[PDB]
Amino acid sequence: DMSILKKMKLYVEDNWNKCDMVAISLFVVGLSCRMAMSTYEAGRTVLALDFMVFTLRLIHIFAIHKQLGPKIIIVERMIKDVFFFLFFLSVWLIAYGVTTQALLHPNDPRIDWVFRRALYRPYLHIFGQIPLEEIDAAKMPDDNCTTDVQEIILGTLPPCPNIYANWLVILLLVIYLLVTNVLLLNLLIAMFSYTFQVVQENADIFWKFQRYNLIVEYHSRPALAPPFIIISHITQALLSFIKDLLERELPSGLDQKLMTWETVQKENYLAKLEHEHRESSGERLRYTSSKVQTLLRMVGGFKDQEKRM
Amino acid sequence: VNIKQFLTYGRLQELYCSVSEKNLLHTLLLKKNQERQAQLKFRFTFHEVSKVLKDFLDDTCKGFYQKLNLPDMDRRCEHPWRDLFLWAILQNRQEMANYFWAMGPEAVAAALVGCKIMKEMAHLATEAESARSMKNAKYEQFAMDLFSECYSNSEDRAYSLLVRKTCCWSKATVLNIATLAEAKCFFAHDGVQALLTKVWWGAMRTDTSISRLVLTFFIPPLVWTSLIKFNPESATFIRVVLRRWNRFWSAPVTVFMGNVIMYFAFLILFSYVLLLDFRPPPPYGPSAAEIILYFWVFTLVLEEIRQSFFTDEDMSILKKMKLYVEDNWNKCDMVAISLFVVGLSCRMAMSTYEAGRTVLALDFMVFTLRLIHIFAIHKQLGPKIIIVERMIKDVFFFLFFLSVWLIAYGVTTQALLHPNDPRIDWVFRRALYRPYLHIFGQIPLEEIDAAKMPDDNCTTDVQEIILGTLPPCPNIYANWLVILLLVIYLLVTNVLLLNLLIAMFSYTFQVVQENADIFWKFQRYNLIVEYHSRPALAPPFIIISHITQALLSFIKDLLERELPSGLDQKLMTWETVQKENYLAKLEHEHRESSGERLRYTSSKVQTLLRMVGGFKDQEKRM
Ligand SMILES: C[C@@H]1CC[C@@]2(OC1)O[C@H]1C[C@H]3[C@@H]4CC=C5C[C@@H](OCC[C@H](CO)CO[C@@H]6O[C@H](CO)[C@@H](O[C@H]7O[C@H](CO)[C@@H](O)[C@H](O)[C@H]7O)[C@H](O)[C@H]6O)CC[C@]5(C)[C@H]4CC[C@]3(C)[C@H]1[C@@H]2C
Ligand SMILES: C[C@@H]1CC[C@@]2(OC1)O[C@H]1C[C@H]3[C@@H]4CC=C5C[C@@H](OCC[C@H](CO)CO[C@@H]6O[C@H](CO)[C@@H](O[C@H]7O[C@H](CO)[C@@H](O)[C@H](O)[C@H]7O)[C@H](O)[C@H]6O)CC[C@]5(C)[C@H]4CC[C@]3(C)[C@H]1[C@@H]2C
Ligand SMILES: C[C@@H]1CC[C@@]2(OC1)O[C@H]1C[C@H]3[C@@H]4CC=C5C[C@@H](O)CC[C@]5(C)[C@H]4CC[C@]3(C)[C@H]1[C@@H]2C
Ligand SMILES: C[C@@H]1CC[C@@]2(OC1)O[C@H]1C[C@H]3[C@@H]4CC=C5C[C@@H](O)CC[C@]5(C)[C@H]4CC[C@]3(C)[C@H]1[C@@H]2C
Ligand SMILES: *[C@@H]1O[C@H](CO)[C@@H](O)[C@H](O)[C@H]1NC(C)=O
Ligand SMILES: *[C@@H]1O[C@H](CO)[C@@H](O)[C@H](O)[C@H]1NC(C)=O
Repeated sequence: DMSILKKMKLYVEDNWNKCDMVAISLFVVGLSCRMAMSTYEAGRTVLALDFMVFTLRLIHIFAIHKQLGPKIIIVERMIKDVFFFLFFLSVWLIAYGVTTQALLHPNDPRIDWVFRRALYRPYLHIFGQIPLEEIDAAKMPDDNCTTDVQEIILGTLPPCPNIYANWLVILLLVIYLLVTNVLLLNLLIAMFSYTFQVVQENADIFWKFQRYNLIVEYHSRPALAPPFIIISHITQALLSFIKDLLERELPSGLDQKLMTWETVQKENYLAKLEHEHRESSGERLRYTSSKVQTLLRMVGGFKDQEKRM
Repeated sequence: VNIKQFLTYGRLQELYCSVSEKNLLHTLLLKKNQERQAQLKFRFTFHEVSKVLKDFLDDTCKGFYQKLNLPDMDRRCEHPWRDLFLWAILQNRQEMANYFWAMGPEAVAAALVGCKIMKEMAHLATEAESARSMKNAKYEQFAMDLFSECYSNSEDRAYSLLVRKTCCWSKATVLNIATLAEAKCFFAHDGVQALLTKVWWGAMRTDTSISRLVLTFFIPPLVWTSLIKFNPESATFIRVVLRRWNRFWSAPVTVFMGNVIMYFAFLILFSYVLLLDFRPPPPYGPSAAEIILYFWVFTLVLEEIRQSFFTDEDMSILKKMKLYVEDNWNKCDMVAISLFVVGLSCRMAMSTYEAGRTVLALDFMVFTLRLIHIFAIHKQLGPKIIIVERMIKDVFFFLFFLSVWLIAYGVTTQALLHPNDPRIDWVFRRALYRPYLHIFGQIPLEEIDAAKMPDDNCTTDVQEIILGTLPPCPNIYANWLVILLLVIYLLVTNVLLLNLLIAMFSYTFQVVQENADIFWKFQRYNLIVEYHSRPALAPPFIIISHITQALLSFIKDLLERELPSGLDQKLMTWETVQKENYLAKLEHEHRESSGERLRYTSSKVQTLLRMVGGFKDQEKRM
């Protein structure tokens, strides 16, 4: 008993369910395009992407593992620092790449190659891919290059790089390499270290809380793994047409006994708290001070009476 | 003793003249007195204390004692507790200053003024003990605690208390005094941040999701729907829809995001002009998009100038220029505009066309860097900006170490490998450029290892080497030493220095993050204050708003508001009551402390011992 729309909303709420929906949609689209001949290659591409989606689903499958689940939670938390580093790197990379593309190839109309030399190459500079053959004049090859735009567009010859102020290009490359490959990367390492230290303890508790729900799900899951699971599904459907260790209901006597036992344990726990409060140092100090004040006034009266005699 | 009747102005000046002569206040008063005598009954006149207060605050203590120039010497002070607190504060007497603050009418402003004056005198302090006491004035702590009490009490009168114009401190807003004091911890308080968030979202509700706001921004008509909830409070209907439109588009957050979107449009247009639509000199004419870009930047500079200079009605032009050039990001802005002007000028010519293109290429980088300062206000990004700004120092330390090691290794290898290359450019190349690239996995062994050196056509003659006919042959006399030095350099640089820098960044992050958050909040206050007066139209449109403002000025605030006399007095009495409650709570917590109870018990036990001993002696006598 639950609303169908509410169930759909609850399902689509989870991100891993969104990944599952993406996977099944890609499978359907790829199969449909594969069935045709004019869209065969597109279907193959979509299925290739779907394999990646399923292999990623494998992580959510392993989420219940006792040693791996907290790591999944930790990575899910690290995503935020990843995004911060992405913002910084994106700003710096846009700047450096567009500036170098303007300084080096100011007469290349090809939009694809503009975007290439502006963003793809500076991005690969991070991972040790620094092709100086296109950036340093002393290292630029004596290849057959053209300056004419027409010939450049047709792709007859590669466009010659501009070497007007190449010292500026090399200086900018040096500064970009320093900033990106040192400051940003080591800053991200520090951010991950701090985030790990602050998050791990909460990640363990969250893993336990999620483990409860995963075990609850595994309770009703049929014992047969897919693709066999169809036998169990058919059996369940046939049984439903023809016709739990957790969340059990107990007899009245046992239920009342457990309720009284809970009440007794609660009384014991409250008595222990109160006793520990009475024996606390602060409470003892307060009691001693109050009783000393009372004793002072009373013994002062007694001493006055004694002096009267 | 009735302080109101006790403290006359003559008595106040008598107190000021009777300084200890061994503290900082006496030295400052002597300096002011000598300056006044050079510019030309009582050792010091109210002019000297007024000038000292002018040095310390420069805006608040105006007319405190100059208004009447001296007032009647027998006339009682209008604000006795304020003057007493100020007097006790100028001389580092903190216990007395505290007592006077506990009696003053406006306590938050007084505490902020006190902390400002203390941190101002901390620099001028001669003795180390006095400076240490001044740095621990904890007067900002008093303001934070009292405002926490006030915020817990009402949370609606607290905002009015923050934004009201105080009567004692020359119509100065409490937030204005906190800004003057640079009380960063005060701005970090949850109440001040909540008020700033309320200002940030304008008429909209602060809980509005960012995605809904962006979607409503991109599709304007959805403002009239119920997608975003608003805070409460033919001709009528038009007025209603216009009011809703204005209440949405006047919110500071919408103005900020519009500015960000149009700055992204600027970066896109600048890149397009620089990469695809950069035409020959004006003989063939700059592109129309280039003219649009020039107009764009003109509007941006107009907005910058207006924000920096025309926001303040009364302030020295030279002082405003100094304040503007003080900020580093303003220096970056000046560099950007100067580069734009130089690049445009060189582009207008034909003999300097390429130089102009190069300068504009650099300017694009400068503007894309300006984008970070634009995003500084973001709730999740700003602290990261602060953290990076702090990391710069460790970057410099690593740079020093790397520079020393790199100079050594590079010059040694250049001497060992190419001892007969006269070309200065290639000497500097092989000495510094190549060892620098060794850090990033660029190790060209083809020029360093003889077993890997190519059978290319090389010359040994210097003449031929200089002319560039053939590349100079590398020396292979002792190449085992070159390879050993390369190995040692690779080890040191790529392992020790890099992992040391990683450790330094880790430690710096851990130590800095908490202060960076508070500094972000303190800066966020000023950014929201700036967004208050910023016109709601993002550039290049902003020119319409500028023209409208100029026309309105020729023809003719939620923060820092002034309240009616009755409400002002009510809030002052409420502040006094909250201060009394806070002090009573502190005193009660002090009485119930374990140490105080132990002291009381010990003293009373001693008294009881002696008294009961006397009683026992009396009993034994019977
Ligand atoms: C510790 C810290 C590290 C980072 C840094 O600061 C210090 O290091 C600094 C070092 C510096 C660099 C030091 C040196 C230079 C060189 C200088 O050019 C000199 C001007 C001349 C005039 O155009 C250029 O020369 C000639 O160009 C020609 C290109 O047409 C070459 O023709 C080639 O044609 C064909 C190529 O296919 C082949 O026949 C041959 O290959 C060759 O014949 C010549 O061979 C070559 O002679 C430009 C500046 C630069 C790169 C410095 C930049 C800044 C640094 C990296 C510093 C860092 C901040
Ligand atoms: C764990 C730790 C790591 C770091 C380290 O310590 C341990 O490792 C050690 C290893 C060691 C190195 C071990 C070995 C050597 C070799 C030694 O040369 C032997 C002397 C002879 C005499 O000149 C040189 O040989 C010959 O040179 C000729 C150059 O004219 C080559 O001609 C080439 O000509 C043309 C090239 O275009 C082509 O025809 C062919 O390419 C080739 O014919 C010959 O082929 C080659 O036979 C020099 C020292 C060196 C590099 C050691 C240095 C120190 C280490 C890195 C240690 C670390 C601390
Ligand atoms: C991470 C972002 C995604 C979006 C984007 O920038 C990076 O991707 C880039 C890829 C570019 C493509 C790459 C190749 C070609 C082919 C060429 O004949 C015509 C131009 C066109 C379509 C380009 C148009 C602009 C595009 C989408 C860029 C776009 C801003
Ligand atoms: C980070 C520092 C900046 C300053 C500096 O060292 C690194 O830059 C280096 C670049 C060098 C240039 C590079 C190219 C040439 C061209 C050549 O035909 C004549 C010599 C000259 C001008 C060189 C002179 C010495 C220079 C400025 C070096 C200078 C100490
Ligand atoms: C470049 O193209 C020209 C066309 O005539 C040809 O003569 C020359 O040999 C080519 N050079 C190279 C390096 O391919
Ligand atoms: C080097 O130059 C000489 C000049 O005569 C030439 O004979 C020889 O073939 C050249 N070798 C190479 C590898 O270019």
